[PDB]
Amino acid sequence: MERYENLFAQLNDRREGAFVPFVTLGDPGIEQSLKIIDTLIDAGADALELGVPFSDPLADGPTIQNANLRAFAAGVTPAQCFEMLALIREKHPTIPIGLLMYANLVFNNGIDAFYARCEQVGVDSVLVADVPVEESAPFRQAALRHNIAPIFICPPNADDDLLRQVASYGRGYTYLLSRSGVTGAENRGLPLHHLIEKLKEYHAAPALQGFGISSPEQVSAAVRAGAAGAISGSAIVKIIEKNLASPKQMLAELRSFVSAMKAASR
Amino acid sequence: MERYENLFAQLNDRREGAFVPFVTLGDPGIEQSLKIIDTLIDAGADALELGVPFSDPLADGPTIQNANLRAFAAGVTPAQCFEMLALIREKHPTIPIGLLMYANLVFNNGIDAFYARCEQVGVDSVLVADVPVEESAPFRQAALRHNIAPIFICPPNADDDLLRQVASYGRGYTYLLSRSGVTGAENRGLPLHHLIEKLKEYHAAPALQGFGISSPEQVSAAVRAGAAGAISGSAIVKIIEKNLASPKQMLAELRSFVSAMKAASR
Amino acid sequence: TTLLNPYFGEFGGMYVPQILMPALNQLEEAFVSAQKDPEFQAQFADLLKNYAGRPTALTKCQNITAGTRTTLYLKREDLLHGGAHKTNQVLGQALLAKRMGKSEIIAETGAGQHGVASALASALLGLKCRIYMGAKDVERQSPNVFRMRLMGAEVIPVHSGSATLTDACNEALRDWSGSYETAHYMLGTAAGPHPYPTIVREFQRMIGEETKAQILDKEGRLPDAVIACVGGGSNAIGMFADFINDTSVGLIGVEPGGHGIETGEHGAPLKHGRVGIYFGMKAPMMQTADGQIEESYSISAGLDFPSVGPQHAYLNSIGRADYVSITDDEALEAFKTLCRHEGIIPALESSHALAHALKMMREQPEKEQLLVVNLSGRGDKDIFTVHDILKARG
Amino acid sequence: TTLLNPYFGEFGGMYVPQILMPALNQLEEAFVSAQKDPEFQAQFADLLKNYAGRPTALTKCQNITAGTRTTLYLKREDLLHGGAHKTNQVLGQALLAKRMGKSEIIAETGAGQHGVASALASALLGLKCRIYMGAKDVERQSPNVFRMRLMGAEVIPVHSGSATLTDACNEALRDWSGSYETAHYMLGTAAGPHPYPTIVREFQRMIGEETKAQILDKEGRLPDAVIACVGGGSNAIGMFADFINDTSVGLIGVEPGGHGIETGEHGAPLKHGRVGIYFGMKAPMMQTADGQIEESYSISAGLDFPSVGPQHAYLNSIGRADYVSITDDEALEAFKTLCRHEGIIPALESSHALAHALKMMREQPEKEQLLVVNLSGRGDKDIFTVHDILKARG
Ligand SMILES: O=P(O)(O)OCCNS(=O)(=O)c1ccc(OC(F)(F)F)cc1
Ligand SMILES: O=P(O)(O)OCCNS(=O)(=O)c1ccc(OC(F)(F)F)cc1
Ligand SMILES: C=C(/N=C/c1c(COP(=O)(O)O)cnc(C)c1O)C(=O)O
Ligand SMILES: C=C(/N=C/c1c(COP(=O)(O)O)cnc(C)c1O)C(=O)O
Ligand SMILES: [Cl-]
Ligand SMILES: [Cl-]
Ligand SMILES: [Cl-]
Ligand SMILES: [Cl-]
Ligand SMILES: [Cl-]
Ligand SMILES: [Cl-]
Ligand SMILES: [Cl-]
Ligand SMILES: [Cl-]
Ligand SMILES: [Cl-]
Ligand SMILES: [Cl-]
Ligand SMILES: [Cl-]
Ligand SMILES: [Cl-]
Ligand SMILES: [Cl-]
Ligand SMILES: [Cl-]
Ligand SMILES: [Cl-]
Ligand SMILES: [Cl-]
Ligand SMILES: [Cs+]
Ligand SMILES: [Cs+]
Ligand SMILES: [Cs+]
Ligand SMILES: [Cs+]
Ligand SMILES: [Cs+]
Repeated sequence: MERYENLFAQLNDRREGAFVPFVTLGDPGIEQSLKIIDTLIDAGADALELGVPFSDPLADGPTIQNANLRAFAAGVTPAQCFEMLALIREKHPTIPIGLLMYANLVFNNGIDAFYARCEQVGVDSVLVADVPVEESAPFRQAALRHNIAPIFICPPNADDDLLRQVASYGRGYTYLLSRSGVTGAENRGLPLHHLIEKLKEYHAAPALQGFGISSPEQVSAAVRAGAAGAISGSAIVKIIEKNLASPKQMLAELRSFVSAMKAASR
Repeated sequence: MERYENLFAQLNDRREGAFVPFVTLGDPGIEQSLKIIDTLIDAGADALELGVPFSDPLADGPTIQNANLRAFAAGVTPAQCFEMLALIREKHPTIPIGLLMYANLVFNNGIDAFYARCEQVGVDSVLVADVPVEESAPFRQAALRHNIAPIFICPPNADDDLLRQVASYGRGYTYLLSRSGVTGAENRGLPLHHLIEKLKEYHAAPALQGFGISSPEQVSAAVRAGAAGAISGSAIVKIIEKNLASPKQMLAELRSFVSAMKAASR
Repeated sequence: TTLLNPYFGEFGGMYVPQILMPALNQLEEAFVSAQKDPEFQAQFADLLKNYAGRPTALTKCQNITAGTRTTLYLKREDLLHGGAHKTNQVLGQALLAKRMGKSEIIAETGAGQHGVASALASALLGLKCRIYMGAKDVERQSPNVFRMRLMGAEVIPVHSGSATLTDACNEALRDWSGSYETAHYMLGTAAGPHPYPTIVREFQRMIGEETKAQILDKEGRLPDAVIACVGGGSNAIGMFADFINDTSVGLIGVEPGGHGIETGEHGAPLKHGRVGIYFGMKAPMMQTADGQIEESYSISAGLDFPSVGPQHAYLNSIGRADYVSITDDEALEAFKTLCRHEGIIPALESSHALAHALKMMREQPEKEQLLVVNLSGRGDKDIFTVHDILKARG
Repeated sequence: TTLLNPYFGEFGGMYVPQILMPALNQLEEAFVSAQKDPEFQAQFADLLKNYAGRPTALTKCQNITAGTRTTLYLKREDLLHGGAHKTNQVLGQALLAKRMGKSEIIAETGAGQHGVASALASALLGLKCRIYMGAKDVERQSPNVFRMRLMGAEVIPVHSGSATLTDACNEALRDWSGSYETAHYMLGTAAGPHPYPTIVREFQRMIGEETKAQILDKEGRLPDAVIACVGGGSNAIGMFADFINDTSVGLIGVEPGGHGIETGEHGAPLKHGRVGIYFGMKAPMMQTADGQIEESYSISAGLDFPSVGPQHAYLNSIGRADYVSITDDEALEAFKTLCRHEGIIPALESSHALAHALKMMREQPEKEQLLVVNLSGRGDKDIFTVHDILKARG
């Protein structure tokens, strides 16, 4: 988790937020995926959120469902994702790496064993989309034992008890949910300034906004509101989808978009 | 009715039974029908049983159903049947003519009016297929008022009360049912000698056997059993059906069959 | 002679070939004896309750009568096993066939519900069953053909005539006239020769009996009117019978109006035909001027019959029951309305009765009235028919 | 936190995105309060009796158990309005949605019976309803698609994944996760996140309660075993629940064996899968070695689901209930047998439970046993499917 702290302490000394892209690992193939991710970082990604292909991504809209399906068509499995992750870490020693997991992939071969493997490959945090704070105990405990930040969602319908649990249990960064629904660039995000303040009051981990971020305006808005950054998964995967037969122009279109996005955070 | 009595009193003085053919009136057209009937009489018919086309001949199998349909296709109506009947009577002053009716055609414009018209054209008897002796009162009364013999069915399942009512109420001839079922040459007819004797005991009108008579052997059998004769409707209509496009060979095939049938009764 | 009167005033009788009179007298005697046999009644009651599911619900529609002073209840014969009221009397007639010692069953069917009921009852009670169905009705009611076939019954498509109910009826009787020592003809409606009209009414009267008991319990008074569709007349006489001596209760029978009475394409001989003799009874008939039985027409196969049971002709003649007609289009709108606003998919037959109760409500919406509609069956068999119509409109 | 325990031993829980936890807690509170509200229970009872037709018959089969010491009764949920047991709990959940102030309904469906039930209940109670159905199931259960459409519901075919039940379930929850302030997700089985497993069991327990009362009245003793098919588990837990503390009564759940367990094409995760976390619950799952949820298979759309409700996993784990499987071919033979020898056309789902009771009888025909089969629905929706199979054989 110590990579996130190091990041935020240097982002703030430079008066900017973080721009964290999301992609599916192995979308549309293992080796094009890696060059997507290297291109996101060189274009200016401050950290990464990385999804492992899952058979039923119930928090994800069609864009990322299709990302998942593309990786399955590529034959991409969890075990191959973890070899990918090791190569990304070995290339990028300071970039924080978070995983977007679904509970079954974490529980499949043992909760502790999953987090043991994350630590082995250099992952910094894990967000498990279908595990609320109420069912989080074994996930958060295994994460902390292997030095992995457990990422908790602060939703827009958060009451006060939620804020204070998220604040105490979370490490790395607090996930600021933009809206209800599933992932998608289609549905754009209610203003979230108030939750941000309460989170700071209770020593929460720093806050990134996600779900629906698609344009540079959205990104500057969130850092304007005192949040630490923004996450964009779709509108990034759609660039991937757009250019399935155009790998070269895929990466250039990505690079363009990213510090187009990153600059908005300065 | 006095034509039947005159007949049987001369058939018996010549030691033979009666051969009574049935056809539908106007099958397959008005004017071919008349030459069928003239050909039946010249071939040796002792009397005629004549059906009036009806929309639902529920005592008739497919042969005679198709006869009915052929007459409807010819546009043959009851009113045209009665003009046919008048021409047959005006050609054949001593041949007894019986009609096979269904109740609705008799009841349609008045029961008495129906029998009044039968008398006007020279009909000698009326059998109403779907009227049992239990519902026969108005039919038998109208028949007797216009000098028409009401024909009653003596069935093979006849108990004694039936025999004595049929015997008292009937005129002209008593109808000896061969079997259960509907009309057809397909189903051949239990021996009926016993019912014949009881009918004679109670002064019934003389007995003709019908339903299923198709071959000369069947005809001689019935007169052998002390009955007065036999009726054949189908195996006669099928000769009509067989030669729809062959009117000339229709009549020759009929003439052949008939006193082939009539001879069997001598 | 007979044990019971075969006529309702001038209508009814036994107009069958002489060959079938012993069969009718036998059935009449078996019925009279069974109605006195507490052991036959217990067995009948057992099947109705534990097998068919009686008593059926009486459902109060709250949404469709909103903004009016009409309270409308539906007698839920659609919930009976088999999907319609036909099942009730088939259990009774199956017990009678067994009481007589018979082993085969013949039946006719149009909407296929009576065929389905005859087939299920024969399968339960160990009888061999054969059903005649008009080839047109094979088509428009095709869910029921294979139901019948699945249950071990032989199904015989009828291409004669209009290829509809009346043509099935003719083949049924033709067949019985040569099978009756072993087969019992399980006639499906309150029509035909005596004793069928009487038997079918007594084996359906639990419709009206339960409705009476249920409305008194729920509303504390009899209904102002009970309303039923009228094919041959079984569900309506089953609903009416127990109310006939309650002279405040209106009895309303609904004939199919088809495309409109004025078109001649309808199934309303009671009001628009003329008395004739056919199918073993003297009753109103649709017929030509010279006495040929005419073809009827309804969107609903189960009402597409050109006569009516003789007890309905008699109740009409003395003024005790009133008969009206409802066109295809009216019956379709009533079907849609019940689906969308009560979540019940009714038979197109029953929809005719619903449609008239809705007319009674809509025409006079400030009139206070308590109405019961005999919901004679469910409309699963009709959804394809209705689909193809609604899609050809929108 | 919660008012009620979300787990049955190790199985169950609330594995949904954080965004949906207020919705689940709200529903749980509404349920707990309603179960204490005699006015909500009276309204529920009113709908069940007068609208759906409860209590359902308990039918004794005499023909199919001949020559054996088995007495077999069928709990006739096939006679319920809508044609299956699904209708019971949908009336309760519709009342809960209204208690909460909700105005829209979301539901998932495979055999289309739950979709039909959700659509009819929404039409009766004034809710706007949308149903997700797998495009494969659109096809094999097509009578129910238009029933739904006729009743004012929006039907959404699901081409994702296997295009079967589980794919409908995923779209349902995705949708609820962005509609829940106004829509109530009317989950159709005893699975999913807490409180659904508890609510669905309590809103179906009248199956077992009536069966208990009826067998005691007819036989003077409890059954030796009650037998039900197990998709998600609603009809079987509804049958089981009132017997769980009667330890002499066997509780037998029947998973679909599909083409044979050894083929991998089945729907039996309880016995042949492995515990996983999916669809908001920790429960037996069919899954790959590396944790991908596998596709299930059954001839019956209503059983074609790759998990099972958590209470069944728990009853199995402690030995209180036993679970077995029945293949397509076995379920087909049981369907035919009931049609031809009892005149009841059962759902292919329920036929799995029938098939196991017939096996219990046939394997040990001199064993004295009193069995009840939960006849969860009628098979009208299955007759075309069954036709095409039987015709491809003979
Ligand atoms: O840009 P979008 O619309 O695609 O949204 C960003 C999604 N990428 S992600 O890994 O942060 C992400 C974050 C949380 C998720 O589920 C949860 F909120 F329930 F926890 C799912 C995916
Ligand atoms: O030779 P077949 O088989 O065609 O039988 C002769 C039929 N011709 S008929 O007019 O005598 C005839 C006689 C009686 C009928 O019905 C009744 F018996 F119920 F009264 C019907 C037709
Ligand atoms: C004619 C048929 N149906 C009759 C029917 C009728 C008309 O038959 P009765 O008039 O005898 O009730 C009304 N409602 C339903 C659901 C029906 O199925 C038949 O199933 O053969
Ligand atoms: C999945 C569905 N059917 C379920 C079903 C089932 C299996 O569902 P449960 O295990 O929840 O009872 C059993 N019997 C019948 C008649 C059913 O319709 C559905 O209608 O969507
Ligand atoms: Cl960077
Ligand atoms: Cl913290
Ligand atoms: Cl001559
Ligand atoms: Cl005489
Ligand atoms: Cl009398
Ligand atoms: Cl009279
Ligand atoms: Cl009685
Ligand atoms: Cl016979
Ligand atoms: Cl009383
Ligand atoms: Cl359809
Ligand atoms: Cl608790
Ligand atoms: Cl636990
Ligand atoms: Cl309670
Ligand atoms: Cl929402
Ligand atoms: Cl009790
Ligand atoms: Cl079919
Ligand atoms: Cs009931
Ligand atoms: Cs009202
Ligand atoms: Cs009619
Ligand atoms: Cs037995
Ligand atoms: Cs299952």
